[PDB]
Amino acid sequence: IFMNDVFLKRLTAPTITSGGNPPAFSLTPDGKLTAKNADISGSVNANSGTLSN
Amino acid sequence: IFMNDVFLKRLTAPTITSGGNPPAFSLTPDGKLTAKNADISGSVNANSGTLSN
Amino acid sequence: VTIAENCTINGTLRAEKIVGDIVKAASAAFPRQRESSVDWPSGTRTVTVTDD
Repeated sequence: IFMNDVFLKRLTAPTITSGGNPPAFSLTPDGKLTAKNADISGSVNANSGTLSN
Repeated sequence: IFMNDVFLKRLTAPTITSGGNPPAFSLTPDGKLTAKNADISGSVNANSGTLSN
Repeated sequence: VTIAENCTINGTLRAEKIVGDIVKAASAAFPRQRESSVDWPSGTRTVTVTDD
């Protein structure tokens, strides 16, 4: 199904992709969030972290 | 296209918004993830970080 | 947290244990044995360093 912009109430999708060779952002059923940058206005509560700087 | 609760298998959308001026969360075609809080049960593997506290 | 490169805190760092290249230091005075009005050092001091 190919569509233009769409407005929704609640979506239930296991795989979400930005489209592309190496998608800019992706979400997979194994809980993975892949992105290029993450701007969060509040708190990031994580069990582990691995940052270069 | 306006839809109610819709179930899905795989989505390919380059722009996802929670709707609203000041959108609560958003994923843009450049990979930017904007949110208010992020709870992760595993690892945040980032190339850099900038946290106030 | 595992940081593979520089980490820069611009405020106050409150850490319990530091395992960096800081100095550790301990110090004591020998026990003094005395009679009448004069004392002299005589005794043992034991310094333990843990391999942590």
